[PDB]
Amino acid sequence: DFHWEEYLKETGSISAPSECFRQSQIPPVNDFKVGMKLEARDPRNATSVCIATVIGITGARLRLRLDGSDNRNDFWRLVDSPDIQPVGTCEKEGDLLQPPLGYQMNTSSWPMFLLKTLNGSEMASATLFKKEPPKPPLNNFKVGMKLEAIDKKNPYLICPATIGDVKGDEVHITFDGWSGAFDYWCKYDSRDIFPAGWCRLTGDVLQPPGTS
Repeated sequence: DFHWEEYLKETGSISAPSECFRQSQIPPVNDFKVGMKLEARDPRNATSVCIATVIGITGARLRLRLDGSDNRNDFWRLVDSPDIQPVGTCEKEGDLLQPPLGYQMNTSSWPMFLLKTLNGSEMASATLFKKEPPKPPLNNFKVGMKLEAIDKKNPYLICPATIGDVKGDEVHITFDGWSGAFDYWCKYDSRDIFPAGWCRLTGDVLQPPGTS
């Protein structure tokens, strides 16, 4: 099994301090249940908020699917992500819920599909949406530091990664044991990167380093 304390000694490296990340020192608890409804910004259309159903639970993350669309574009969001909110938030903020990109019906049917889908469903209580963590004021990451990062090619996977480079407010995430094809640059305050030990603390799944 994988253990950071041992891996760090094996690779002769150190893990990035938790203060470097925009993640809560004490991870948020996940009280959501599969089947619950909520609002989520369309991963394929940021300007649109759609109705989403919880398909799965993993650690402090939710596997979501936009109601009215197929099951081939599911995405993962932390319970304290600003991209998810309780039903009713969109309108309360003066916006209008949008059909998902990939909606299987005619746009005009959206109004009734909405009531239908939300009818007799369990709306995730606001109590389930945890407080957003504070943003570290500066990028404190240093090249070589290790962490846990989401493989954006396979979002369900969180893997051992290293800060390959630092440029201003950006960091170059590289995946231990895998080809550069999975690497990516992101803002230091990205919600897709976590301090070593995050998966263990949240009950999520941390992939072992690549065997290639």
